[PDB]
Amino acid sequence: KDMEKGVIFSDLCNFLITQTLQGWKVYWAGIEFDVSQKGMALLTRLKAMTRNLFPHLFQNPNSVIQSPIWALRVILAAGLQDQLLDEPLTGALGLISDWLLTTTSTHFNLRTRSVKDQLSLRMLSLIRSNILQFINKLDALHVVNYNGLLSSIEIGTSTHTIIITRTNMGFLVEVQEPVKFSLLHESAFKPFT
Amino acid sequence: MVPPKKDMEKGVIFSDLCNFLITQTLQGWKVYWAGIEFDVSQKGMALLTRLKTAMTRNLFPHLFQNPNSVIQSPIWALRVILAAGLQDQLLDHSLVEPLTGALGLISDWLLTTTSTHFNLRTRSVKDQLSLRMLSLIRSNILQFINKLDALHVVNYNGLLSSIEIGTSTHTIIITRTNMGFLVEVQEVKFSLLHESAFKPFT
Repeated sequence: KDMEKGVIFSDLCNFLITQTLQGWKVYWAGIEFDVSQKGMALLTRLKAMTRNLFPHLFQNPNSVIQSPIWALRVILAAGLQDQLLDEPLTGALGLISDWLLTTTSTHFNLRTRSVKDQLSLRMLSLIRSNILQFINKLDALHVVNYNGLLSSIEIGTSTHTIIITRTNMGFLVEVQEPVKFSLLHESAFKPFT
Repeated sequence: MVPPKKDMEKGVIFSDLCNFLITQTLQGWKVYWAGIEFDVSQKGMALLTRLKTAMTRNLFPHLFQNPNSVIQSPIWALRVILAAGLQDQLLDHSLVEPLTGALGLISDWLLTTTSTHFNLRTRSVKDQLSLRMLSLIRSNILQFINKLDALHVVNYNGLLSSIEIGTSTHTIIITRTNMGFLVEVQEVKFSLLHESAFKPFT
């Protein structure tokens, strides 16, 4: 029983990052993601008419470009928030989501035992299948000339709003109530589609 | 003050590779190893136990007409298949890699014991477990499962229907049948893994 809990905790409460020749490989919840390093370049450069579509990002002194890793973390947090829309485990999902969203630590700490007692393979399996579903929901999106309703997903915590938008440059990701944003290349999700 | 990033990573990789986590479900078992989930059916043992006392009985007399063969669980079959995939991997590399020692030890553990935790106390090998290594392992296991999936069911004109992996110490044979994969180990033990376990990876 200690065994299962520890195995699950190792996978769910650590967000591993390793540098590769292409960018980074990330490992979380037993899923690998390859994150390309191309990104900050284009975004910071245009700070390609996508610019005009997002003036609040590219023409705003109070916007902050984040790394592609940040973009992935935000997306995973969003997937979790998306499962959250569905009770004692609800708080665990909440805490892990919060940790992914708002911190940059690679290891989830507080509150160790509380959350840990709820961890199981069944729960991790649900988390993984829901994450893959959310990814395919992102993949379902259409790149569209204008803003449009059909090219983005929005999830809204009590303390944050996450917008993920599919563009010609890949997945533009933004977090608001100031604004933080980044870009995740579509390649990161290619293995799951 | 707190374990460096590399030490947390090594711990996580150790936990994924050295725990074979087995849980009961309504359909059989769900196994978790190397960050990979497998749904294993508990069924099929009756068939085997009957045959052991057709074309199948004579096709595998060492299993079915041998009072000294021993039927194992499907979990054992999966363990043997994973062990075999690791041997397959380690044969493509050279001893000069930490990955070789690890693949070997993990494979021996999965293949020859039933324990669900592998007490790896060679600091040497543990200190070289990495996300790169685990990634290579996962890649190769899925590649191996795809080689198994592309086997034809044993047939009249000898279309490739099995894979054999030989160690200094064991011989592992995995054969495609109408009932899924018949797995055997000789130095005889055998079982059957229903093919649904591999369906998600096709």
